Amino acid sequence: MMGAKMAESLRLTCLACGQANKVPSDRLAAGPKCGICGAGLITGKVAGIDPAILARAERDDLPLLVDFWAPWCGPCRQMAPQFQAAAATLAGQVRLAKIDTQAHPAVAGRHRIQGIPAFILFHKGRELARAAGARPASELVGFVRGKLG
Amino acid sequence: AESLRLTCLACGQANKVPSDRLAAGPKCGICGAGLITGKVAGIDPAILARAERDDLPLLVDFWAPWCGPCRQMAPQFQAAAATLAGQVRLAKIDTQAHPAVAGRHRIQGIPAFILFHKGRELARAAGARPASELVGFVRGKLG
Ligand SMILES: [Zn+2]
Ligand SMILES: [Zn+2]
Ligand SMILES: [Zn+2]
Repeated sequence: MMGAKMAESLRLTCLACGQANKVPSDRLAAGPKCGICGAGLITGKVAGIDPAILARAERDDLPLLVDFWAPWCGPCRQMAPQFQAAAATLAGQVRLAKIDTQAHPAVAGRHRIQGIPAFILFHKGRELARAAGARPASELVGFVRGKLG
Repeated sequence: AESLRLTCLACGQANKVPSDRLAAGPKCGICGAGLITGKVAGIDPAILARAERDDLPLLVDFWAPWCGPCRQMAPQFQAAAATLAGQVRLAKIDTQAHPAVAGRHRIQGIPAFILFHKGRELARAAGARPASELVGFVRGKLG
């Protein structure tokens, strides 16, 4: 009879292979890696993900912010570097990902995507908020932090 | 609120868990397996022997893959496990793979369910049923 391990952890989907991983709440800054494919789970970077990974990632214990974008759209192209800067800023608090709605045509209907770039904030399988239209990194960070508060 | 002895259904190790934190995803301090998963663990006779004695009720599906009603019952037993998460832990044991366990539990027909708590048999049922019915039965035996 020994004590059980009671340290809180967060369910994170690996954005590279889709594996459900558990990360100690105190190791968010330790560069944890997926136990299956080795990909960093909290990189502060933007992963381009597919519809299967997206459906899994929406259910995570750490908030997920997704840029629904398409390369033919000028504002989406301009937004890409802004979204990368937001990711660096939000590293450890929110994970950022993007999904090309031209490459993956069924995702738009599933999330009632309207104008693009569209940003949806997910947490534990719920959509917390959304915004659409290109904007500076800091404005998006502010919007996100406001919704998490 | 009290502390509960739970058998790790993976490693067999006796773990102590506060009763108020059963939803906190406690892990076996040896092997690291989640102790309260809300899922069905396929266990062996050694682990079963220990887990019968736990402070949280344990419901065991005695099954075999050759049995059509058992195959049908499997996803119903998984549904029951989700519903009962934190109240009752669910496990199954393959009586074909482990051919002595059924005799040792006076099991005839399968699927058969035995509800254990602190080394006592609380209840027994035999034959496939919907998840809602099994959950209802088990909850009734616990109050
Ligand atoms: Zn991975
Ligand atoms: Zn263990
Ligand atoms: Zn027994």
